[PDB]
Formats: sequence, structure tokens, C-alpha cells
Amino acid sequence: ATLCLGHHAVPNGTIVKTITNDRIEVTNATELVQNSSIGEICKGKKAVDLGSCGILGTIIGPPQCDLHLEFKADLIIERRNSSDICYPGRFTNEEALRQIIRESGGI
Amino acid sequence: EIVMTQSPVTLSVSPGETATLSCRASQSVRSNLAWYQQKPGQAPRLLIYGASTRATDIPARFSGSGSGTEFTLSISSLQSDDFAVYYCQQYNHWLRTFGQGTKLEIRTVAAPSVFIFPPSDEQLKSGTASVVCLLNNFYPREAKVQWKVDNALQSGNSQESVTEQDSKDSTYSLSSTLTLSKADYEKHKVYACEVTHQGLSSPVTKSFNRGEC
Amino acid sequence: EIVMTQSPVTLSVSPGETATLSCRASQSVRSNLAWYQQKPGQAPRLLIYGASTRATDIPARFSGSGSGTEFTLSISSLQSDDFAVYYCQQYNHWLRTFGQGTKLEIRTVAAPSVFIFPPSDEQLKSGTASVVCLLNNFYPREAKVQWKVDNALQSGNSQESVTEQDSKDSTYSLSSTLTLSKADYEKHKVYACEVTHQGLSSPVTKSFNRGEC
Amino acid sequence: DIVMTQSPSSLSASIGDRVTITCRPSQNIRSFLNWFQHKPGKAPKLLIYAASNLQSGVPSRFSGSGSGTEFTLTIRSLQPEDFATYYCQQSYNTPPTFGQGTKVEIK
Amino acid sequence: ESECFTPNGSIPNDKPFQNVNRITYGACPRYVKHSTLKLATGMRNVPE
Amino acid sequence: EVQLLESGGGLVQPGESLRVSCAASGFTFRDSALSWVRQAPGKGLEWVSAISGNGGATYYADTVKGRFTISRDNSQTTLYLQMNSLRADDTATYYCAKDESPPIYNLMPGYYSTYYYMDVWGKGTTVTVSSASTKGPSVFPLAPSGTAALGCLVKDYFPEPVTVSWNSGALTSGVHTFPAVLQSSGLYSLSSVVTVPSSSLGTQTYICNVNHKPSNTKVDKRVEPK
Amino acid sequence: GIFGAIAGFIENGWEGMVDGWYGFRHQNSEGRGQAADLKSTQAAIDQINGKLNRLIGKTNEKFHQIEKEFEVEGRIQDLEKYVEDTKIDLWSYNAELLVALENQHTIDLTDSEMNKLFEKTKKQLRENAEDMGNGCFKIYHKCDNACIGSIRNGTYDHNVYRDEALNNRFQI
Amino acid sequence: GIFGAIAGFIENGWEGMVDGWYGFRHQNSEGRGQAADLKSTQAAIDQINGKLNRLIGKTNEKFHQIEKEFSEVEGRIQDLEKYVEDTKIDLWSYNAELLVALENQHTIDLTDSEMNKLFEKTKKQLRENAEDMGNGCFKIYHKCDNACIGSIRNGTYDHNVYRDEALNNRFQI
Amino acid sequence: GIFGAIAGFIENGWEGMVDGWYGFRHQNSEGRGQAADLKSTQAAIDQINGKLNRLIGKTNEKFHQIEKEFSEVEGRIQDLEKYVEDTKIDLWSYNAELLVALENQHTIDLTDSEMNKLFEKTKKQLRENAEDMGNGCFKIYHKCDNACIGSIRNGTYDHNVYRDEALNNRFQI
Repeated sequence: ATLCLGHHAVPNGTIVKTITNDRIEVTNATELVQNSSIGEICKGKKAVDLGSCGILGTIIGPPQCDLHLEFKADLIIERRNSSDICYPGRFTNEEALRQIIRESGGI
Repeated sequence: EIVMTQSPVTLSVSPGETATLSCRASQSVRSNLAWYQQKPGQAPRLLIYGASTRATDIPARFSGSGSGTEFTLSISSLQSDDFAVYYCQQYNHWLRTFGQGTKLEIRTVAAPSVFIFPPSDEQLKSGTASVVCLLNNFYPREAKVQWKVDNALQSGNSQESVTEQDSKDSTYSLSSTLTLSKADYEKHKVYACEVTHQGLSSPVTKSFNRGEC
Repeated sequence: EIVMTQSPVTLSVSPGETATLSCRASQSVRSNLAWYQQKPGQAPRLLIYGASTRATDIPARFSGSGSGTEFTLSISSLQSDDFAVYYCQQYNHWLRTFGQGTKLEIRTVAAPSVFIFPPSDEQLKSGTASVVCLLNNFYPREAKVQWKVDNALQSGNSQESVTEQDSKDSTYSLSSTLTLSKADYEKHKVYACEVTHQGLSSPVTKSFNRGEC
Repeated sequence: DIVMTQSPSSLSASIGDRVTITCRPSQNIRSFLNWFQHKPGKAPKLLIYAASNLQSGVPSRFSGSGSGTEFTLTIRSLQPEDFATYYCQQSYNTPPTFGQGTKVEIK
Repeated sequence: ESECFTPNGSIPNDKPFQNVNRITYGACPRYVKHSTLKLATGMRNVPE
Repeated sequence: EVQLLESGGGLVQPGESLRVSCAASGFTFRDSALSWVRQAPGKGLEWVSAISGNGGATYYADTVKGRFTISRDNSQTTLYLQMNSLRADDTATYYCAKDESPPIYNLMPGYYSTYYYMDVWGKGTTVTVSSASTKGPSVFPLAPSGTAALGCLVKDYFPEPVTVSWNSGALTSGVHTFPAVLQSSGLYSLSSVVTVPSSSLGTQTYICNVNHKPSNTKVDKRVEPK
Repeated sequence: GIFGAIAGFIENGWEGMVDGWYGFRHQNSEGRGQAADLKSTQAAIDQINGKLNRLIGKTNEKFHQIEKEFEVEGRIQDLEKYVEDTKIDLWSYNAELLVALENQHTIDLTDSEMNKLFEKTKKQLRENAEDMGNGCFKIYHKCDNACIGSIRNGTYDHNVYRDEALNNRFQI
Repeated sequence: GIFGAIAGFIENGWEGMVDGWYGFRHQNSEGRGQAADLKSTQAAIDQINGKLNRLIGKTNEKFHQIEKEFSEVEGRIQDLEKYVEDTKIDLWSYNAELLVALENQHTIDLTDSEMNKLFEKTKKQLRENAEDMGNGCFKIYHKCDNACIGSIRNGTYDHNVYRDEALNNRFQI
Repeated sequence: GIFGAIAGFIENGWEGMVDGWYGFRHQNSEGRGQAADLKSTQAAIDQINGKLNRLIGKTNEKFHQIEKEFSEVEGRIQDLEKYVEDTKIDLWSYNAELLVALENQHTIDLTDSEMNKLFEKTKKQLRENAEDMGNGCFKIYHKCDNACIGSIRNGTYDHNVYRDEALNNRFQI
């Protein structure tokens, strides 16, 4: 009779790195680096989406920031096309000013 | 098993200016990366290996850089003889892969001169008709040809090819062939090639009437 | 092979207040730790697993925390039905171990009402005499009973048990039985139960004289 | 948020007897511990401050001792007027918190 | 609105490392530069 | 529905064997692990053993390391536990418990993930190990002598449990039936009491109804003021 | 692997083995069969889960730290940036080495379990079989399904077959 | 261990062996005996001492550093001093944890390896005169008195001397 | 090594083998010869090159940093800048020390492993036609000319061809 010893294999292997080899295929692997967020600061949190509102604009009130003049927030979300100003100008120490506001709690 | 993508497919750079190339690579690769300069009708020639270390006795204007995924190749002082195609390889996966290739160009916009040729009587006796449209000495390379037979746009029955950039005047030329059966060719009268190109303020049509000259 | 010690053995918390429990564990344990709510006369029910991850469809008032050695379990909003006993298990030593258990209480101090019962004539004919002392509907649970026979303190010949906290009035009751042989019972006259409890300004004695009523 | 565990919750003792009440905070509080006395219908009275200092008007039969995580109020010879509920109170961090109290009854 | 917070948003903390943001608050995976790190959880795969 | 049912158990002499079944019904496909956990009334929980896939466990506590053996019959979907060389302290309510692990562990679905937490518990089967010998109770009155207390003492029975009701279950308010205590003879004794209006003694009959199913004994005892 | 079984003298894995990581395939008078070995499978899985237990679900709490995004300030900001950059490079190194080391070890321990099963089986068969060099044994006697089963479950009695086996092995 | 000898095909250790880490137990015509193997014992001990030499008695001198406890709130600079020290301690705590886990895994594997080497060496010595019973024991197919057993333990066993006797015993009916 | 071949049951290396890392030496009727084994040689070399690829030519770019030498006493901030750099260097010096010690232990073990694999593979090839003499040498119990030896080295040796001759030689008196 014949008796053979063996091990399993899979059709869909995964490439991993080892000490001696940059690319070796194993039957299964798991990812150790979290690379994504769901985009929200957590449910159970009090959050405000400024949206069109620039953040610094909350201080001085363009029409955009009308909703958010006296906002109360645990998590504050800035957005990309947001404009801090209605009449063209810029804040002195602008980046420094926002960092104050972000951690304010609201105003 | 590890694809290489170069960007763009072809670039136009004036002689003297610096031409930066791209060699984006899926998965990490740093130790081994080689650039090549394959001139038309010749074998590839090694320029840079590893990432930045250039080959022996090659000009210092060829610069190399990159890490892991994004890789670049910049040619400092460009010469008219650098009209070659450039490639990039990688390690390792025990299986080296090459890049797609980046064509390098070296002039003033020039409209094509356009010529149309009826099939020869000799060809027609063999049962087929090739109508040829020539777009001569134009720049830049982008050009469009449309064929019409009795004002009906032809689709699927033409083929075209384009020359390498001409060393003598930095232009391109393009030949398009419309192929019909003899029977079809003799059924229609007006054969026209319509050419669109940046150097032409309006598309240009060259045509002939079968059986007239 | 890895002991678990919960603290304290029993705690009294008013309904609504937060009740924090302890689960001190010898040797490190973090990955696996499960809390349970075993109501009297029922099987244990899973509340939290791992350390903080609560079981499916259990109230959010059950909170879990801890690391390595010290572990806690806090019940935010307490309800009258939470009078269960709580336990904690651990990994691994290939041998999971459970905790000792923490009894949770849910009222105004109430002195026991105390009753003493002589043995029945029926029991005496079988050769034994049980004298029973009942401490009814008291709070808190801590109470002491002493038995005296002709003013001599009895030791070693009584047993007692205490009910679960009563759902209807949040009280406890306690039964103590003094067991004598028939011959001994008939040799003495005064049988007394003395009860000490926080609700009583002085200990209370209930007694009877054998052969009088 | 510091939990004060006082014991016993209640005790009875004869006139002239020595009475001892213990307090165990949930963390070390050094000497920042006070003892209050509350007689029926009167204002709660600070008896001992900073673990051992007798307040004005308090009889010297009252003494406080201990530090860290275990404190003791002793009443050395109980008098009828000492009927009251006694509380420990930590002053170590905010909010100040009190023991659940010890009712002293006279036999 | 349906433990670890980053300015990009909250992230799961089952993994030991993260590539989302060096700024974090709470029980968070540690920030690293790698975009991926695969831990083998099975033997070498040898097909044919 | 993932409930399992424990069958078997009972009274056994020390040194004998007894196996307890656990009908695993419901969501459990029985490629997941199962465990046994025993608890004696008056003591806390204690993990006994575990099973995995086929013969991967082999996981027994040090108390029963050389006595208990765990079987699994996936064809009939029943978990077993052969308890041999039973001693006195083995008297407990043996619970059959489901076993769940974090999804990161348990690589192969069948084998054992060395980190399990029990989620779905069973009804439990009580196993008593003594040299006892079943015995029905004697029932004695605790006679009342605005509110009065009266009761019944249920004495000298074995094993647990007994049930007590009053007036065939028509009297509920104010009834307290206490946990039994174990006497030095090895027999149990318990009391059941009720508080009633003093004014009802003379008009109203109070009878305690005691049932000890292990000895199929049934006693009604009228409790009269004396 | 360092033991030379997996991707070694065992030419390839079995995709058709989905009930275990290691196992037996046989051919005898009654046919051809396959059966997983649970003990070696579980031994490998337990070791890998031990690694996972060290890495998964054990993060550490940090609260108030330093700022890590910034106006130009010079010296102090250079220091805050350098501290964070230093820390990240050192953790990035730790993570890289950890994975490379654990993976090398995982591949070696799984190869080891395969080798142990082979060695254990070889010793069981004593003089009744020969190693064909590819993870297969030629068994020099009639071995029906129950016989094969006895080998797999460690109850094979070699003395029972030894005479038959020796006569078959040592002849002309 | 990765070699499968200790806690493997060798069922358990011997508490009665107190003169060495590895050794031989025999049964023959003259009785039953036990004897330690010094070379394999010393080989294991030397490797472990090599690890100890890297770890024990090699600390590094530090003198003036930064302050690490503070009596007053200061904000920014104190945040930085605290963060630097906390960062350093976590990185050293990691190094220490991994070092011990790695060295211990290796120590358990090297000691298992030495046991396996001794077994393999003994097996080759016996040639065709013995068979492996699968539990770390050899059945020796010839009369082997105390001096014979001793010759095996000290590497002077001549298999050719017994081969004829052994083969006849092994290969029969 | 942990496998016990190199500096183990193989007494010493061969300086006269300069065309490979592992190989065969034989003695037969036609003489004595030596030949390298290329596959095991390349297997060892590939693993070592894999280590080198991780370490060689992969440095990381740093540009503007902090100052690390100072011409004047400043106190607090300078103490912090110095401490940060000193902390960083000690942690990298540790990483470098451990890396080399670990890789070297592994390199010595993998090269020992390749030697062991070649020996085990050869042993299985010979089946019942040879015996292990315990020093890395096989006594082959049949006439084996140069082509026969060659067939063993290149994996085409058919043991059945010689088995009868070999068994008669092994099992006699």
C-alpha cells in the first residue's frame, strides 16, 4: 500500500515579506495597517459640518457662516472649497488662528 | 506579476529643455530599476541602474531618481538625437517586468500637404482597389483622416501608419489606405480624404472622380 | 491555575446610581474577559466579552473596562431587576477560570419582626426537637442570631439561612433552627432567640417556656 | 469621583464608651480629609479638619487620625449629645465627596 | 451618526498600526509610514 | 434560536460514573466549540472542559484532569461528558455552554481557537454525589401564637429540591420559602412562612402543601393556632 | 522552510484538503482516500493564534501630547517636528522587522509541523515500510482501510505485519 | 520545540537526572541504569550563557539629563520634556518585551535541538543493530552488557562486532 | 547550527571545494572524486542575497533637522536638543546591534539547514542500498562506477537496479 503525507494549498494565495525573501506566497494573511476612516468623528459626539463656511469666518460672520456664529461642537469639520471671507482679505497669523478655533469647543 | 506604467505615452520637449519622465510601479521596488534608450532600428542601451546610478560612459545629462513606487527620469540638456523610446524595468518577483515606453519628441506647427492616389489599373485587374491618402511633413503628430465615398463616411476599411519624426525637419508624415473590392470601387464616383490638423484652420479635402483626369 | 478574585463579595447600591465592580486577576490577562449576569434560578447571561465589547442586544448601561490585572464593571442606570450575581472569566492557560461572584443589592433600614416556634409534638415523638427563630422582612442583610437555653449560649447546634432580597419590598428574612435531642429538649425550660440588627436600638429576645402557653 | 467608604453604617454604644468610625477612600488622599457631625435639625458641623485638627467648640473627647487610605474618627467617652450622623469628606480633588454616613445611637 | 479619533474621522483600532494620520486621540493604532503590512496567518502556498 | 438542552444527571454514589448529554440545537452548525461549566448551589461558577472540531480537546480542568472525559457526536448533534470516579465535591449544576471566539482567531473553521467566551448558556442539569439514600420529608407546623406569622418546617429529606405552596397556591402574599440547609446527618431542612392578619386566625384555614418529587412524597399540613 | 518538507521533498500542497492543514492520502486494495490530521493542524493553528494574541487588540492609550502640525517659528518647532519624525521612523522600523521575523518563523513552524508528522509516521511503521522520498511511504503489506486508519490514529501494531513486510522487502 | 523531541516524541523529562540536562537510560541483562551526556549538556549551557553575557552586567552610563518630574504647570516646554521621556520609555519597554519573547522562543528551540542531535547521533552509531521505537528509545537487537552500553555513550561502539547477531534477531519470523 | 550538520556530524569543511558551497566526495573502483551541488549552493546564496537586499542600498533621505553641536552654553532648550539626539542614536545603535546578531544566527542556521537537507535527500535516494556512517558519509553496498555516482548526484539513481546486490552485501555474516 502507499501512504502519503501532505498539506493543503489554495488557488488564491497572498504575497508576504520575510527576513530572507521580499515576495513569498502564503495561504492566508491579514493586514496590520489601518488605512481608512469612515469620515465621521463618532455617533455619541456633537459634531458640526461647516460646509461652505470657512472656519475663521465663524468669528466675523460672512453670509456663509450665518448658521455657525455661536456653534457648540465636540467635533468640527472643515471642508475644501470653503471661504473664510466675503470681501477679499486675509487674516494675519491665519493658520495659528484656526488651530485655536478647532480646539475651542465652539464659540 | 508586477506591472510597470510609464507616463505619458509620448511627450514633446524643445531641444535644450529638461524632459522629466515617469515610471509608476505597483508594489514596492527600490533596489533594482534600470532605464534604457532604445533608438529606432537599434537595440536598447542601458542608461541608469538601481535608481540613480548611471551606466558607464553615458552623458551626465541623464538623471535618475525615485523610491518604492514613483520613479522619474530627467534629461537635462536635450539633443536632437534623443528621439528614442525609454523604458524602465524592476526587481524582482523572480520575474522582471518592463515598462510600456515613453516616446520623446524634439518645431513650428506645420500643416500637412495632402495628396490622394487612385488605385492603379494594374491593381484593379487583380480584383482589389487601394485608395491612398498621404499627409506629408506635418507637426505636431496628431492628425485625423476621414474617408468618404460618394459623401458616405467609410468605417472599418482603412488602415494608416505614421513615420517616425523626420530627422531632417522634425516633421511627421502619415499614409492612409482605403481598401475596396474592384466591384465596389467601380460602383462609386467620388473618393475623398478629409484631413484635420492643428496647422489647418479648416479641415482639408482632397478628392478625385473615378474615371476622370 | 490562574485565580480570579472579585471585590467586594456583595455591594448595596441605590437604584439609579452607578455600581462599579472589581475583577482582580493574578497574572496578565487582556485578550479574553467575559462578564455575566446570573439571576437567581436562571442560567448565566453574557454581558461583555474581551474586556469592553458588550454582547449582542444588551443594554448600554453595562460598561466594561480593565487591562492585564485590574478589571472593572460599571452598571450605569441601575434597575430593580439587576439583583443578579456577576462573574468574570479569563484566558487562558488552556484552562479558563471563573470569578468568585459579586452580589448586587437594590431601601430604608427595617428592623426584623422576630418569631420563635417550639418543636411540634409530632417532631418530639420522632426523637428530635427543632426550635425555629424567624427574622422577618429586615434591611440591611446583616443580622445576628444567638440561641440561649436556660440562659446558656448554644454553640454548634444551629443552622441558618437567608432569603434572596425580596422583589416586593427589598427586604431579607432569615430562619435559624436550633436542633436538640428530645431528651435534651425536655431537660430545659427557657428557649430564647436573641437578635441583633442595625434597625434595633437594642438586641431583641423572643423566648418561650417549654410546657407553657 | 473619589468614593468614600465609611464603616460601620450604624453603631450603638453606651455612655462613657469609646467609639471608632473608619473611612477608606477609593484612592490615596494624603491628609485631605474632613469629618462632619450632623445632629437632628441642626446645621452640619465640621468637627475635624485635615484629618486631625479639632474645630472650635468641639470637645477634646473627639479625635481624628490616619492618612492616605484609612482614617479614623474616635469619640473617647460617648455622651448623649453625641447622638448624630457622622460623615467623612475628601477635599483632595473636585468634586468634594462624602462618606455615606455613620449613625451613632446611644445605649 | 450611526475609541480612536483622527482629524480624518474615527478609525477602527483592531489593527496595531495605521496610516491615516499622525494626529490621534484615544486607544489608537500606532502611526507608521507603510501603506500596508501583511502578516502571514497560514503556511507557504505551494500549488500545482 | 441557539438553545441547547442538558439531559441526564441525578444522584450517584461516590466513585461511580455518569455521563451528561447536551442536545446542541439551533444556529450552531457544530463546527464551533462547546464547553461544560459546573456550579454547586452555594458556590460560584467553574469552567470544567471544552471540545473542538473532532479530537482537538483534550481540554480539562485540573480538578477533573484524570476523571472527566468529553465526547462529541456531530452526527446526532449532541455533546457528552463522562464523569468517572466522582467524588463528593463533584455535586454541582453542570451547565453546557456555547463557545465563541473573535473572528481574527479560529483560522481553520473546525479546530480550536485558544480564546473562547461563552455566549449562550443552557438550562443545566443538577448532579448530586453522596452516599445518601432518597428520603421524603417530615412536615411540622410553625404555629402562630395585627399581623401574625405561621409556617411549616420541612425536615429530614434528601435530595433537593422540595416545593412548598400555601392553600394549594391560593395564598401568595407574604410567603417566604427559605433556602434549605444541610444537616450533619446529610439530610436537608427548610422552612416556609407566611404573615397574615391576626384576625384571620379562627376563620381562615392555612395549609402548607409540600412536594418532594424525588421520593414522590406529598404532604398537606394544616397549621393551627395552639 | 528550514526543515525541507513544505516546498521541499513534498512537491506541492493539496487544494482538495479543506478539513485540515496536514493529512494523509493512501492507496490500497480498497481504493484511494484522503484524511486530515487534526493534532498537527491544531498545533500549527495554536502557535499562529499565539502570535495574533500578542499583536491584535492590545493598543495603548495616549491622551494629551505635543502639536504635530503648524506658522514658521524656528527652533522649538524644529525640535517638536524632529521628535515626532524620530518616533515614527523607530516605530516604522519595529513594525517592518516584526512582520518579517514573524513571517519567517510562521513559515518555519508550519514546515516543522509537517516534518514532525512525517517523522512520527515513519517511526510507527518500523520495518514495515520505506520512505519513497516524496513524503510517501511504500507499505510492504496488505493494508485495508482499517489498517490505514490505525496508522492515522496511532494504534497500528507493526508486529502484526512484520513477517509479511520483511518477506516482501527483502527478496529478489 | 520545532524539532519535536522535547515535549514531543520524548514523552517527559527525568526528575531523577540531576547531573546533566540530557542523558541515557538503559535496560540490559545486568540491570537498569542512567547516565548524563556531558557534551550535549555543555553545548546547551554554553549557548544560554552566551545570551546571558549579552544581557547581564553591560549597562550604560548616563549623567546629566532632563528633568522628569515637575512641581508647577508650565505648558509647552514641559509638554515636550514629558513627551520625550514617555516616548523613550515606551520604545525601551517594547525592546525589552520583544527581546525576552524572542530569546525564550530560541532557548526552547535550541535545547530541543540539542536533544534531537544526541538522538540522531546515537541512531547513526547503532547502524543496523537497533530500531527506533518512536519514543526516544532504541531496541538494541543484541546482548549489550554495561561496557557495551558504556561504549555507545562514549562513542567507541563498534557496530560490526554485533552486526551478525543483530541482523539475525531483526530479520526472522 | 541547530541542525547539527555543519560543525556537527560533518567534522570539517573542504578548502579544496571552490566551485560550490556544498558537494559530494566519493570513492569507488575508478578512483576518488569531488563535485559541487549547485541547487543547494544557490538556495543558500539566494537567501543570503535576500537579506542583503533588505539592508544594502536602501537609505532614507533627511534634510533640515536640528542642530547637534553648540558653541555656547544655553541650558534648558540645548539640554533637550542634545537629549533627543542622544536618545535617537542609542535606539538606532541598539537596532543595528540586534539586527546583525539575529541575522548572523539565522545565516549560520540556514546554511546548516541546507547541508542537512542535501544529506537527507541523498539518504532517501539510496533507500536500502546504503548505510549512514555517521560522519556525513554513506557506505554504498554495491559496485558504483563514475556514472552511477553521477546518477546519484543528479537525481537519476534507480535504487531498484542495485537493490538485490546491495541487500546481499548488507545482510550476511
